[PDB]
Amino acid sequence: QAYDGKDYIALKGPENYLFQGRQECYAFNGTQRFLERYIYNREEFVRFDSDVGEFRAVTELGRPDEEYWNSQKDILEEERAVPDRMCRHNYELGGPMTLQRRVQPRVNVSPSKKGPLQHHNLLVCHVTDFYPGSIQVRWFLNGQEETAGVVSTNLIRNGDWTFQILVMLEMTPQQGDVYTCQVEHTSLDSPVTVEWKAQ
Amino acid sequence: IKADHVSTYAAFVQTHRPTGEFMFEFDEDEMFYVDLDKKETVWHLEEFGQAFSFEAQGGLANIAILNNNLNTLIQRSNHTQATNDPPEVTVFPKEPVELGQPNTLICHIDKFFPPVLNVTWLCNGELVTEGVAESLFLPRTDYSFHKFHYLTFVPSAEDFYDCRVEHWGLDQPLLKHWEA
Ligand SMILES: *[C@@H]1O[C@H](CO[C@@H]2O[C@H](CO)[C@@H](O)[C@H](O)[C@H]2NC(C)=O)[C@@H](O[C@@H]2O[C@H](CO)[C@@H](O)[C@H](O)[C@H]2NC(C)=O)[C@H](O[C@@H]2O[C@H](CO)[C@@H](O)[C@H](O)[C@H]2NC(C)=O)[C@H]1NC(C)=O
Ligand SMILES: *[C@@H]1O[C@H](CO)[C@@H](O[C@@H]2O[C@H](CO)[C@@H](O)[C@H](O)[C@H]2NC(C)=O)[C@H](O)[C@H]1NC(C)=O
Ligand code: NA
Repeated sequence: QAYDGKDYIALKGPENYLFQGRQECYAFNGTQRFLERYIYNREEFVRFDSDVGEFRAVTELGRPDEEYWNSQKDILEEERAVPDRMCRHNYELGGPMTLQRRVQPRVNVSPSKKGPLQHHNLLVCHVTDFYPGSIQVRWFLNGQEETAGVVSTNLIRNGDWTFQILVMLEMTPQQGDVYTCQVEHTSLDSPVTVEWKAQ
Repeated sequence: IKADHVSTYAAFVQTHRPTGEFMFEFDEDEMFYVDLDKKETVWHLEEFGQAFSFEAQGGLANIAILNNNLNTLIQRSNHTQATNDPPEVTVFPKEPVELGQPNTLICHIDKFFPPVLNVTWLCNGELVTEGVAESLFLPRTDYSFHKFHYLTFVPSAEDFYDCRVEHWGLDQPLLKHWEA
């Protein structure tokens, strides 16, 4: 249950300067790919990608580091080993709690109060506090699916390991019309429906 | 790159506060970071902190390497300073708003560079300092940053809020307004 990390390389020789790095592990279908990026301000200048197997200058600033580090065999061997060591190690330790985390959505339906500013009569399915981010929201009017007149926000990341989304149906209600929002998400065994009736 | 999941260590060092940050994200959410002053690993979700660990001293060692690397690139670039890229700001509640029921207001500050900001919340034009929380400076794939600010509040018909943001790319403070 301890995460492995990795030392960056120490490169060879109002007012603000910045240096940032990335050590990225891409997990896909039993495989791992490792990228290590070196970034000056917003300019990535050199990278190691395990799919290439050596350092590549991204930009001219990186020219000297590519040349030097690629003739260091011990360093190259350490970088080539990261997918099967650190990446795999960390991916394997997470278990279901990490790789299969689930948090069920809450679902609310109400008319938009914002007509004057939206210029459209919208019924809002606000779906909150869920994880992971993949979700499907469908609208029905008297039991028939409505596929025209549906608009959505982007999937919104709350920053607290949950998401929300607002899915809006443009409506022309008649008395007796019954609208249903149906939410499908992997945290749920069955879809969640919420009804709203035209007053 | 095709991926079921992306697990990323990201770190930065700069001249101005915060002068360093060292964090780990999993599918773009911050899992843990190293508090550089306490010298300790801080876990975002309590259950994760209870199940897993990370050696803070490897973070500290990497902040020292990155500081070496910064000194090198300052010299090699001839003291090139980047342009200031100002933030986009959105304010939104965490839950559907019900008057009189507790909720949380989120201020999302996006696409900015460098990671130097002042943010405050105002309620009815006055500063609010309690019931507030904030994320790290979170990395973006284009090497700019984003950040979240939070305010726990009870919505009411009469109140208005602003998220007030200062950044070097902005000519004056940006006030993003919200009301119930
Ligand atoms: C997901 O992985 C399985 C993995 O099996 C792979 O077998 C290869 C040996 O030739 C190795 O190079 C690879 O590292 C190895 N990994 C593991 C963990 O086993 C892929 O299925 C395998 O694909 C190869 C063709 O490469 C085929 O000859 C193997 O028999 C087959 N193995 C099994 C058990 O079915 C799978 O590949 C996709 O699926 C099939 C092959 O079944 C083909 O339709 C495609 O060519 C292949 N797709 C792509 C895009 O390459 C991997 N899936 C995906 C989505 O990539
Ligand atoms: C955040 O606020 C601080 C404090 O106001 C700003 O830093 C000051 O900027 C003034 C006026 O421009 C300088 O003359 C002072 O010397 C600064 N004080 C210190 C201690 O640095 C800072 O600019 C703001 N940050 C941003 C991004 O706007
Ligand atoms: Na610690």
